[PDB]
Amino acid sequence: DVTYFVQSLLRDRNEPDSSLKTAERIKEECCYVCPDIVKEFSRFDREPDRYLKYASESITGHSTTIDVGFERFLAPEIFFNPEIASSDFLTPLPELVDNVVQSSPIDVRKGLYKNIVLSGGSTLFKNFGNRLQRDLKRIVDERIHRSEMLSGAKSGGVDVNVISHKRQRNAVWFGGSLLAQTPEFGSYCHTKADYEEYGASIARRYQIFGNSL
Amino acid sequence: TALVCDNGSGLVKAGFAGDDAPRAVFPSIVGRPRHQGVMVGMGQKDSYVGDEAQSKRGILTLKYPIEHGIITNWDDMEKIWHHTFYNELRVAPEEHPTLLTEAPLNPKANREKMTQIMFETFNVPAMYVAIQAVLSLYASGRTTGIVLDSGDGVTHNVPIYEGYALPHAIMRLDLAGRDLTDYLMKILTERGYSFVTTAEREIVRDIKEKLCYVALDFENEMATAASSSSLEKSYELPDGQVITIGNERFRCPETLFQPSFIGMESAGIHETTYNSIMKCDIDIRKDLYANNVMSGGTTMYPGIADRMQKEITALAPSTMKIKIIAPPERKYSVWIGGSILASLSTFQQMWITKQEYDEAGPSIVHRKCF
Ligand SMILES: Nc1ncnc2c1ncn2[C@@H]1O[C@H](COP(=O)(O)OP(=O)(O)O)[C@@H](O)[C@H]1O
Ligand SMILES: [Mg+2]
Repeated sequence: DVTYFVQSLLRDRNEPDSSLKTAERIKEECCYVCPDIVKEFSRFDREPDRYLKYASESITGHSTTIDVGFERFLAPEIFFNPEIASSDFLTPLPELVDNVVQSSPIDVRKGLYKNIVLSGGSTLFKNFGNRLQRDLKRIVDERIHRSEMLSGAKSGGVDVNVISHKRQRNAVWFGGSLLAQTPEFGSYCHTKADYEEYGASIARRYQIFGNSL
Repeated sequence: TALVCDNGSGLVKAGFAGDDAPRAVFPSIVGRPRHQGVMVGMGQKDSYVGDEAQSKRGILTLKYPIEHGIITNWDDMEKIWHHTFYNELRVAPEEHPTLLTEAPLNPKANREKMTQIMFETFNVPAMYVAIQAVLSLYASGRTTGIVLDSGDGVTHNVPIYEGYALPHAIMRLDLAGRDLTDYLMKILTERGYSFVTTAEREIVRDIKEKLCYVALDFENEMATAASSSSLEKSYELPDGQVITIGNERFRCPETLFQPSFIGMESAGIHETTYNSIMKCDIDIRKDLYANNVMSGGTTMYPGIADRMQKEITALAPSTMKIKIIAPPERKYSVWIGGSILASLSTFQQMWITKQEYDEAGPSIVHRKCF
């Protein structure tokens, strides 16, 4: 969806190339997460080398050059303002992570904020974990201070830590590898002997959610 | 001296026996004016033939009196033969015997009218009608071979072994350089170029023979053309407009290997060559594979001998050499072969003399010629 947004902005400027691979490569290389898009639009007036030039080769095998502009910051903003991307989803990622931890049981909330692990390729934007941490720390401390101001006593607070790590790009595969190495692993699998008795219904029940029956 | 006239569907090749190339090569065309002749004097005629029709073509409706090796317009064919003898060779046809040519599996009426016109209007003393691909084997200097001949109107395979043709194994395909020219007119429209007058068909015929070639692997050349500028070449129209063209350079000739490009059900020229060898007796096939002789202008594409060798090596069993024989003069080899046959000291009993025509009528030709 951030590629379709980059592609749509190249296409609005009528740039020489707006193929999907060129919009993808402009995310991986040119895009980053800013603090605030009206300040960053203003920085693209104040400082001239904020606009990059990207060299792309066409499907029929010739060179092109693309000016890359405000999509550098406005396209990663899709996570922090999803009203840019969609009519149907509205809650920004720092508020959405707050809703996960505040719906979760009270005794685990420090642990869930103390270790916010990032995963999957689309978390790799420059400054992404820092924008998530600062905006979630703002939400969390404003909620704690509403309580300190009613009670007349300072809290211990909570540390919000967003964690970017060397295996973040493929964390699901590296976890799957680490968990399948366990001596017990073959006992958690469906065996084909289970499938010979019960068929594909053996896999139907939800693992993650609470089931009725 | 005898005359040799190879009545091609697209070009006349004509000359004398014992010469090493045709004296006359010109379009097998009659043109008539299609516009208002407002100006008196100035050298006009009601009709034009060959190179005159080709030079004046902007003002003429051109047509060929030959369709698929059959004469469809005899009054225009008389004008082409008259131009051949009196204008282009500059001979009285009453003084010289004439060797003519046709494709195998033609209508018998084609050969009857062609012998009748030659005795009864050109007053020729003696004449003969050879099979074009039997003449191409004389030019090659061979007694055995399978000859793929493809001209303007027909493609045909005739296998010959030790001087005997196998008439049941002869294959004919009414697809050659006219069908490739018309398919190039079709696919030039998808690049945005419209060619529709019979004069514009002659421009596309010239684009075909300066720019088209046979791809050794078609599906790899399609991928190469879809991903490169290096395939593309340019041509100057008579207008000084420059066209540019790409995969259409090898899609046009690939119709010989895929006749379904023009909506034909036929097998390709590699399959009909192999089917013709496989209709022959099992002992002769080894020497036919080693002597695949190519002839006529539709065999002149760059890379066609190499694709033909690749494809027939993929049909045949791997233990014997497939050799495609593609002379640099193969565009004239039917006429060269007629010059040899009419010059051979053993052939002078085989002419139809007018004395035989005077008692038998035009049906004489079916018992004097193969
Ligand atoms: N160099 C060439 N490359 C491709 N096509 C050619 C070439 N030279 C001639 N042709 C084509 O072959 C035909 C002329 O060859 P020719 O053997 O003289 O045919 P025909 O005897 O039947 O008149 C025409 O259809 C012409 O378009
Ligand atoms: Mg011919």
